[PDB]
Amino acid sequence: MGKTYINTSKTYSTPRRPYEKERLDNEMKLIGTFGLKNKREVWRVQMILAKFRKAARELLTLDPKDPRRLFEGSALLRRMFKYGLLSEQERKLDYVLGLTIHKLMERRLQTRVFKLNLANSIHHSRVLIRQRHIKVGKNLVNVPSFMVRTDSEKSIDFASTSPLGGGREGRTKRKNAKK
Amino acid sequence: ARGPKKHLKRINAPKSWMLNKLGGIWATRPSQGPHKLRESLPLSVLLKERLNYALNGRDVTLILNDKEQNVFVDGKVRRDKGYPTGLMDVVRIEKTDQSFRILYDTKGRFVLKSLSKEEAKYKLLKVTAKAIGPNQIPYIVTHDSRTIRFPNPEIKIGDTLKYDLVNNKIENFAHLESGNVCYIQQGNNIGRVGIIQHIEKHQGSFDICHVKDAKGNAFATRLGNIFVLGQGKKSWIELPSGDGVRETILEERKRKFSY
Amino acid sequence: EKTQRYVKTNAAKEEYEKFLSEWKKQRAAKAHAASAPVV
Amino acid sequence: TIVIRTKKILVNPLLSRRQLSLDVLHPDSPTASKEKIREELAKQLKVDARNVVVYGFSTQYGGGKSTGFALVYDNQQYLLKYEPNYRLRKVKILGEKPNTRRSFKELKRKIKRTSGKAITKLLSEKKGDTWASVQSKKSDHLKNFVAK
RNA sequence: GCGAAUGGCUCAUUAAAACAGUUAUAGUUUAUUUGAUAAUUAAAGAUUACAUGGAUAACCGAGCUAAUUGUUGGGCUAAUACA
RNA sequence: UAACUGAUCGGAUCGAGGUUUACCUCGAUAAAUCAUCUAAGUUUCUGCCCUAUCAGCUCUCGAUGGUAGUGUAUUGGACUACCAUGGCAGUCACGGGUAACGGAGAAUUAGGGUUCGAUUCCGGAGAAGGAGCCUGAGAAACGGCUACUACAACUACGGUUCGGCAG
Ligand SMILES: [Mg+2]
Ligand SMILES: [Mg+2]
Ligand SMILES: [Mg+2]
Ligand SMILES: [Mg+2]
Ligand SMILES: [Mg+2]
Ligand SMILES: [Mg+2]
Ligand SMILES: [Mg+2]
Ligand SMILES: [Mg+2]
Ligand SMILES: [Mg+2]
Ligand SMILES: [Mg+2]
Ligand SMILES: [Mg+2]
Ligand SMILES: [Mg+2]
Ligand SMILES: [Mg+2]
Repeated sequence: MGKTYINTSKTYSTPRRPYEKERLDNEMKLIGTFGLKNKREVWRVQMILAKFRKAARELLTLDPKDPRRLFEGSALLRRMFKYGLLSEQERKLDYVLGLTIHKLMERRLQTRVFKLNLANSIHHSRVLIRQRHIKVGKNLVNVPSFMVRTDSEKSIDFASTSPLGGGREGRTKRKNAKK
Repeated sequence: ARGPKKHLKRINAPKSWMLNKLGGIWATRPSQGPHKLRESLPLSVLLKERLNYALNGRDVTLILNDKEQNVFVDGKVRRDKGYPTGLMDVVRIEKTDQSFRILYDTKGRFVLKSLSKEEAKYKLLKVTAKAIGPNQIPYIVTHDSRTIRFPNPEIKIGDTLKYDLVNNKIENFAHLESGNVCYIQQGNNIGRVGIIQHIEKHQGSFDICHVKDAKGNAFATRLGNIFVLGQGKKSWIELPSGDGVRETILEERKRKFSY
Repeated sequence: EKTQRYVKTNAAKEEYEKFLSEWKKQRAAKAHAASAPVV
Repeated sequence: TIVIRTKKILVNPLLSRRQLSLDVLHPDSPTASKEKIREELAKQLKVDARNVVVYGFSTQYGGGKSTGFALVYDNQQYLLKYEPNYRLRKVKILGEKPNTRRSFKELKRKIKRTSGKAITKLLSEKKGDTWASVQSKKSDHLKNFVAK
């Protein structure tokens, strides 16, 4: 008797033109710039940027004093702020649109750990936030595709991880036989 | 259909119970009582999810079955997992002498108001019907399915009485007429409390009513949904969520996070 | 209890009746109070 | 060692107990054993350990913090009447939980096909564990125990 | 004594039919619940009300069929059953 | 007010806690009527996919309306009798197809659309096909019964099955 009720949702987005010379070129130049793994990821991001603009357009369709806009518009922006996509001095909705996927990509646990000199590379970082080598907030973050919020961008180290805690993984297996 | 329904589905059980969607699959189905299915709060809901005194299902089974009697509804003992406590009721938790009002939010969720041993005495009754029965005698009936014998004669059908539970005595009533205070028991506007403006009857089968309140908002609803919370501006019971008045999603924000 | 039934009823009955004569006495009593000043 | 912060507490005079959320801090050591958590709590409350029952726990994805809920009963004589039969075998007070299903389903089989005469007899053979039995055992823990 | 007429599965039938959104019941039935209400037991009869009468499961014992929660048949006592 | 039936009701039942008496206190349950809750019948209006190589349809027994009765829980041609002749239709009747149970909804969508909805909610229908019924407050139930059609299980062939997995 199976009656699930949790919800679906695809984070993907397949492109119409399957072999756009110019499009693929950006996806790769992107995957290499952000240490991505598969084209999927790149679409996952575009799909997200979508929900924002589709909601920006949806709101721009309103009177400037619409009970709805006034409330949802602000709240959407407030969120662009917590994730730091727009700077204090970029309120107005119209700005929600001029958002580079390149900008939204930069606010990831990946893009951050590297740009925080906390790693030797855009890649080095990638295996790190993987091996738990990175804690955020009061919790530990394993998933490289974290949406790093402004407020907590301070709290990002390695709590009780070999590079702060007490290592002995490859070390132990190493020194014991040396004798 | 086969006969008469007998269960209830998680999914189908009223949003007034602020229920657990993931919860289970069912939900305690209100027992045929004083209040209608939708307009009620079965005890199990009242203690488990509401007060939180109970918890797991068996938790209740103890409370209402235990030879001690821990739950009182309008000065009476109750031991039914789903007695339909309805609007304007008074529930007492014996073992702690807690007294509550069964009232709707301003957002339409069943809320529990804490009363002082004082209000816990009186309960507000709305008049259902009024006619004379057996051997030349007058009878009045309340939403709370109360049947009254020899009631004051200055009481029209759509009235509101104040009831002294302690003496099962009436006192100070008040009909619905231009210029009173009211609570709306159900509708796209429930939980609101304002001043009655005027009542336009249309007889064709459905009369309407208008209202004002704090921020002087204009309200519209059918009579059957008006409950006279009082006569001439002074309300008769303490209301939940401050005064019976809801805010724009805009006013809520500005009040809380001040935007 | 069978007996207490008609008892409680006579009590409420005479009680109501006793009230009615006092209310009605007043209902008509205000009738000359209202129609007097109009004179 | 550990550090416990009590979080959300209610007072249920009905079942005579107080319900509380627990937040164990074990930064270093692994998840705390209910047992050890049982006593560091009883100490902060200053109540007999066996009158405090802790259930349900978690452990945030590697971080040394575990959330849980516990119960404080005043009379172990109350605790014994309220707690579930399964929580008791857990403190090794009630005992076993033998496989009823199968046999009960099989007796239904025979009984449903007999007249009172034998039925009675059969019934004198259905896997034990009466409620009447559960009580006598509950009772024995009652008298035989006293302290704190 | 209640329950077994809830649920659970399925869509074969079924295009103003079913359904939905609406309305009516001053054209109706509803065990269980909640509130209330009962002074007068009808006539003939009969008559105790500090309270009546008769019978039957379970049980005891005999039995049938190759066969089933088949059931004959004799004896025993209680009801919120029956009268 | 008048009378009718008397098969409507008006307790021959049950606890526990108290306490120097005369008893006291809180309950169980049976059951009548009015409300009340619950649900169900039936009902107003509006809305459905293809199709005229479907144009006239319903009317010997009801098709439309009126009368009186039956019958039902009640309304009603729902059924009987008598009477009138109507009722529907190109603003598509009537008939046929549907790998058609209807919704809530599902997939793609500039806007408008296109195609699906067996399938967790709701309502409906059904339990092998079909009809009949007991009982009950309540089902034509169907994990109840009766007969027929086609079947399933046992047999010492006399007879039997608590035989229906669309749980
Ligand atoms: Mg590690
Ligand atoms: Mg129930
Ligand atoms: Mg009306
Ligand atoms: Mg068991
Ligand atoms: Mg129609
Ligand atoms: Mg005999
Ligand atoms: Mg005694
Ligand atoms: Mg007629
Ligand atoms: Mg057709
Ligand atoms: Mg379709
Ligand atoms: Mg269904
Ligand atoms: Mg319907
Ligand atoms: Mg199967």
